[PDB]
Amino acid sequence: IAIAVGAMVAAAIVMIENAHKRLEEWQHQHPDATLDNKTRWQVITDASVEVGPALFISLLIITLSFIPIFTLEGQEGRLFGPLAFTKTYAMAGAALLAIVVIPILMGYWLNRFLIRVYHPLLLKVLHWPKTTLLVAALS
Amino acid sequence: MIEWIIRRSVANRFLVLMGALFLSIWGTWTIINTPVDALPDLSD
Amino acid sequence: LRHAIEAVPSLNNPQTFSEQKLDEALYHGAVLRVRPKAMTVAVIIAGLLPILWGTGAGSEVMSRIAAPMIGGMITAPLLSLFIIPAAYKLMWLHRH
Repeated sequence: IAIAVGAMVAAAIVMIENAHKRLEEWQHQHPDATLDNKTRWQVITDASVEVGPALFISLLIITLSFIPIFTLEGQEGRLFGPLAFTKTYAMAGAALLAIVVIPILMGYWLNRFLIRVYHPLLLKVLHWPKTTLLVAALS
Repeated sequence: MIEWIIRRSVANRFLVLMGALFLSIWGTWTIINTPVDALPDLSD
Repeated sequence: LRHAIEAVPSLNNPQTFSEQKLDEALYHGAVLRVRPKAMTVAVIIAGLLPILWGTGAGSEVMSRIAAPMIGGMITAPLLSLFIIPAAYKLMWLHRH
């Protein structure tokens, strides 16, 4: 449950985020001082349109790409067995919560200077991209 | 299938809310009364 | 990087070729990720970090089962920002 904590929250935010920029376009395409409880209802439940499947299945990946560990026999299995169990239940919790409670609780309730350092090297990667699949292979 | 499942829950909201509330109070009782030990039993 | 080549800048590509238009659909699937991304790698490493400090009863085993994750979560993100894109721009050109 200690290692799970870093993913239960990663489940929520990636949904909250695509909803922060979804509520930054219906604000640039429409007025600004006119919005109802249904006008706010539609915008957040339209961020769950895209990322929806993306995460519940990616935390379905986190929970299943771990199953093989249960095949640990004897002493070591009795040890990390219980760890795998709790890590999994706690994920199935946050995952099956980000589809019943998370979208709702977020509806009932300096990024510049990292974007500046990334994309100079991003476009640089688009130079001969086949050369960066070569440096990677060297890593 | 996930999207439809998001929509149905959003519809439920406020019956769902109280379920996650009663779970939170129930998930607080069990924890308090949970046995304890250094490690899981590993002996054969 | 898929729904970026499935929006309206993805009406230009399927019909005809335009590298400086799929590079614009890639530059946005790049500044739209930097926000959800940098925080995913944040909450993952930040919440995974405390256990890496192995002092106390039982710490030993946890710091060992965490270091690989914490370490693997530095090169997994950092590197993937350059491998996945510059390889989807290379695979979108084969079927084309």
